[PDB]
Parts: sequence; C-alpha cells; structure tokens
Amino acid sequence: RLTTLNAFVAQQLVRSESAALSAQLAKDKVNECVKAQSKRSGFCGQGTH
Amino acid sequence: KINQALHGANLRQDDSVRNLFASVKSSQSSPIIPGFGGDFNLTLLEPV
Ligand SMILES: *[C@@H]1O[C@H](CO)[C@@H](O[C@@H]2O[C@H](CO)[C@@H](O[C@@H]3O[C@H](CO)[C@@H](O)[C@H](O)[C@@H]3O)[C@H](O)[C@H]2NC(C)=O)[C@H](O)[C@H]1NC(C)=O
Repeated sequence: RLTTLNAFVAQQLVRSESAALSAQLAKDKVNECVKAQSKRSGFCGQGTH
Repeated sequence: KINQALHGANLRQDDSVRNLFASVKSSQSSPIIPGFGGDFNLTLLEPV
C-alpha cells in the first residue's frame, strides 16, 4: 500500500509539473495568438489564422 | 491493461506524427528538378 501511494505521489508530481508547463503554454496562447493576430499558422489556428 | 495502454500510446503518437505531416504538407508546391538553383549545387537536397 505505501509503495502504491509513493508511486501515486510520483505520478501526481508528474501531472502537477505537466499541468504547470501546460498552464505556461496556455497563457502563451492567450497572450500570443488570442489577444493578437500573430503569424503562428498551425501553432494554434491551422491555415492562416 | 498495459498492452492496451501501450497500444493507445502507439496510436496517439502516430496521431501526432500525421498531425505534423498535415502541418508540413503545403497546399501547393513544385516538383524538384535536377540542376535546381542554377549554379547552386544543392544536389545533396535532390531526392533521386
Ligand atoms: C555538387 O556536389 C556533389 C557532391 O558534393 C558533387 O558530386 C560529385 O559526383 C561525382 C560523380 O560521381 C564524383 O566524381 C568522382 O570523382 C572521382 C575523383 O574525385 C573519380 O575517380 C570518380 O570516377 C568520379 O568521377 C565526385 O567525387 C563528387 N564530388 C564530391 C565532393 O563528392 C557534384 O559534382 C557537385 N556538382 C557541381 C556542379 O559542383
């Protein structure tokens, strides 16, 4: 049980840092190609966004 | 369970690779011709 919970804490740390990096990426979209018409074709909108 | 998990991982990584194949595909392009670039010796880039 304690080994299972240790692995659970490990994957929770994994998903926590993944969610943190994903939040950084998400604010990168909302500051990059959402509030502005950037030239990131296919990065967030496919074709000429 | 780990077999269907790795099957799922393989299928989604194949999904990602043909997303980037759709990304790299142009709407229009030109066929590559030998002697391209004029004097530019790009023959290593030539796919023959
Ligand atoms: C553009 O670059 C390529 C590669 O850098 C050149 O490829 C050349 O291809 C010829 C044909 O096989 C090679 O010639 C050989 O030369 C040896 C002596 O060097 C000779 O004994 C062989 O019978 C054969 O003729 C040549 O080595 C090769 N060059 C290199 C650097 O690999 C190509 O010629 C270049 N084109 C232009 C317009 O500069």
